[PDB]
Amino acid sequence: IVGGYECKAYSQAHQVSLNSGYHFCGGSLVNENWVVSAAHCYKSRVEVRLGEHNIKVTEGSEQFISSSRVIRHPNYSSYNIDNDIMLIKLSKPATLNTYVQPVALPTSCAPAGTMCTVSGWGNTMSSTADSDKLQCLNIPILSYSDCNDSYPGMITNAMFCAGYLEGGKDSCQGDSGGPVVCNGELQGVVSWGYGCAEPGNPGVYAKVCIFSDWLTSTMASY
Ligand SMILES: [Ca+2]
Repeated sequence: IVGGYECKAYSQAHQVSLNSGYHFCGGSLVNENWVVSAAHCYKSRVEVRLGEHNIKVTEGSEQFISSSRVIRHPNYSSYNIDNDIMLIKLSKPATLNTYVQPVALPTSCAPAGTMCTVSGWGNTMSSTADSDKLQCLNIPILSYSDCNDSYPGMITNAMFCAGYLEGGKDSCQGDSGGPVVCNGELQGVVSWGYGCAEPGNPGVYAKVCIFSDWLTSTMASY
């Protein structure tokens, strides 16, 4: 997260860290057994770390759970980073408490101009912002017109742009797979962008509201 602020600890209780000996991507707890992330973050096995604030300090709030299953969207395309969404089944259910709470799936697609929250432990590009401490950022959803104007012909139905065309504030590498929360629902998944916080290159996010049938179907009947 570039140009952000340190989240109030545990204010994003759904936020998880994907760990393979080190933090490499974010994700969102959706219920006790499943985590939503980005398909481009795929690894056959990962450790999910819940209840984190400072990922390099033991706080007493953490839960470290290994994955039992990692499911990439069936139409994920790495060429164009289309359908950049994945499901992670926890080997054991998470414990819901004051530190760990699921985030709701969206019951509608949020329109352009909606202010959202993005968070993560990715690069901050700043000497005073510690990427070790969960970072928060307020970002508005951009129109499809602005999004495609910025990345001509690269924006599919499965994506939406959010951020600032002026640059300066953005999600970045290491934030990938993390949440975009709007009005208390999970609207997006950190997915891609050209650089981080560069003028004219806003962040691109997987559009969660078009995947609700696949998500619930996968979580329920398997
Ligand atoms: Ca910690």
